[PDB]
Amino acid sequence: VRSLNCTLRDSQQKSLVMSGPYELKALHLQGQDMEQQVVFSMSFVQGEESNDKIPVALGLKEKNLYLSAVLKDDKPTLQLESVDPKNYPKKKMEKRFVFNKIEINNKLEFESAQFPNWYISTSQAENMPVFLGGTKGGQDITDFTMQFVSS
Repeated sequence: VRSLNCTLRDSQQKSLVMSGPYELKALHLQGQDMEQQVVFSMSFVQGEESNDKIPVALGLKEKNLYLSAVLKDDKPTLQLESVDPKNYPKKKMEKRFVFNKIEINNKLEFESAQFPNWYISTSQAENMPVFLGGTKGGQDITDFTMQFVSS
């Protein structure tokens, strides 16, 4: 399946890092300290495609860990999910693992295919978790830049 290596940064130049085994945190990084930032493998999976909307999966580079969208207390929730490392990645990923990547003026948004109008969001503050957020509108950050890495 076609994959790209990549880092994400939020519109405020917060970089993404592993908090626990299973959380991402967003934080202002610079210097050699930038080593500490998470590389994704972004996969081009089967789904609903327009010029503006591309379905992707987001895995970590050489881990069998994928971002999925899951119901946790009657709320859409973002987790890191362990997968069978022999079976993944796929062209037909399961719907929880699928994001619609939206280009909206040199910025990206990641909408969950599974919960419409839920987006990968970060906090305004340091050192808080990446979450699934349902409100675009000037409080949590929903847009990102993407950098390619020479993988």
